Amino acid sequence: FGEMERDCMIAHGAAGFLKERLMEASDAFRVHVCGICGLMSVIANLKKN
Amino acid sequence: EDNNRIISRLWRSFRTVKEMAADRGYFISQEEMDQSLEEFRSKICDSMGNPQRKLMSFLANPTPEALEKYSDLGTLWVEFCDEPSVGIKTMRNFCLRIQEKNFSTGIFIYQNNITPSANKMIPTVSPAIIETFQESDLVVNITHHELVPKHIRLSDGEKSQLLQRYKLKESQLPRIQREDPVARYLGLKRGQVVKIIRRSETSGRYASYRICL
Amino acid sequence: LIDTAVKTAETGYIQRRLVKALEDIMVHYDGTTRNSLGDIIQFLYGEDGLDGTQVERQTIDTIPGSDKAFHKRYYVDLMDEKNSIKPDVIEYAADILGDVELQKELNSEYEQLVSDRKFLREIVFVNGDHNWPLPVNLRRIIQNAQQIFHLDRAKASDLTIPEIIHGVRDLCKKLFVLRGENELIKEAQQNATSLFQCLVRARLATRRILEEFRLNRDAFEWVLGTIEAQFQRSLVHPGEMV
Amino acid sequence: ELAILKEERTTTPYLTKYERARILGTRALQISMNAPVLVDIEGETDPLQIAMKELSQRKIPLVIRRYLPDGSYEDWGCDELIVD
Ligand SMILES: [Zn+2]
Repeated sequence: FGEMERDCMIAHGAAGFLKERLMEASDAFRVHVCGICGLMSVIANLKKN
Repeated sequence: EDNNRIISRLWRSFRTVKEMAADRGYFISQEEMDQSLEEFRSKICDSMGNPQRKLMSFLANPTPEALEKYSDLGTLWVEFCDEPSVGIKTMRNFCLRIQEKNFSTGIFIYQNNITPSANKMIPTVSPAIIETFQESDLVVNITHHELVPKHIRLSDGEKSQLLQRYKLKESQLPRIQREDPVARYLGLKRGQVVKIIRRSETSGRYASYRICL
Repeated sequence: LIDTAVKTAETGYIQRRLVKALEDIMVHYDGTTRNSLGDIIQFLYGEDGLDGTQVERQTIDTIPGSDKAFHKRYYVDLMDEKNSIKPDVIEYAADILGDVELQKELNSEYEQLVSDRKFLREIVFVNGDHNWPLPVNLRRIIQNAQQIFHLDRAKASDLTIPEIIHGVRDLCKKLFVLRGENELIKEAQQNATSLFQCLVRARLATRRILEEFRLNRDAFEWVLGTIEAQFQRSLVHPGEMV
Repeated sequence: ELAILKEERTTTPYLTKYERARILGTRALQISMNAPVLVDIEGETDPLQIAMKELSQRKIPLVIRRYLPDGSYEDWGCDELIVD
């Protein structure tokens, strides 16, 4: 999905289709970040909450 | 012979200086503007047929309308220099001459070049404003040219109204430079917005503003 | 084959530079064409607010022609019989010759058209090329108004002149590109549409309505409404990465 | 704080194509996950057809919030924007 096709889907204006093509249909990921320091260095554990 | 071309250059330069002094808001009577050439040769050249620059200086007072619309406008002093390579000498004495009568703006036309050590002698004449120009520049009035449209400097408020209509800050406008011939033709300073009225072939008349630095 | 092998990639890289240069210039909700951080590039998009797919080449009748033919086309004189509107095209042709009340109107309108002539001829289109892209196709609306209402013939009209002059004059001011009631918005609204007003005033003048198009009343109203509707449909859309 | 009242609104009153697009999309997405439909449901079952059928007769309850450039905005009801 080259940069030029990105430029075309910007020319049409479908922002949701782009946000889809570059997320769900490829590689989505989740990161827990802090709010004071602002880094992806949060040590998280879920089933213990 | 070679006399008439020099005399013609000096004449055109003087006329352009007067029109420049007319668009900035001051007052020049029509007996001075419509000067023909025999008056110039008869009243400027010596019996040898050679000029005296010290007989071309003059003072200028503002009109009432321009005094009302633009408040920070004093008087104008125009003096053509005498020496060719303007160094520290003529610059210093000229600065004293402006610091003497306490007038507000002076125009020091040079001929060939100005020395840099004297080019530092311009922030030393405050609160006045000395503005330098070369002579070989003002032979042609750039405003009668086809492309260049009208530039109209604004007042203090109207600017505030313009910044209210678009909800802006003074840094987010198209800019013009402090050294750009149609920006010193009007004598701009940092924070003054010139209005431009360009022609357009999709709506005829298009008004576009532009700020200085 | 060699030249073909050479230039295409050059043009491609050139296009990449252009696109990577111009890819954040938007049209915000009031006509400004700002970049990513507010440097107003164009104060009003395209100088007129129109789109790009909506304009068509049209002719502006006023510019070309000689003064005698222009006068023969637009001038009206109710006093003298020979140079007035024909009698067999209007029913009310007996209640006309003599009332200055209306020769006033006609004189003022003709002076306005002279102002448009000198304006467009001197300042803008210097060479005089009378063919330029503009919105709203007028002639199609005209002959559509002729077909839908059968208005052909052989018949006299019933349209009054004050509805004509006051109709066009009250139309030319309902064409909104910028709204609000501040003075700057009003002047911008005045300049944004001037060539188009010269077009409408150039087409729908009186003799070219009662002596060439031969409309009536209902069709006239339908036409003004149509012009308003289409002009309101042919504007740019805020949110358009131009 | 930055809103504009219901007399000073100065944006165009015509439903643009992008707005129409997102209204149809979102309303269809709501009609799909079992939401109350506000017209007479008859001979069409596709959610997009139902959404357009609602937009034709003007019954869609949503609020357009047009963000002006510098930070303010305006609030229009989807049942007063003149659908072309
Ligand atoms: Zn932390």
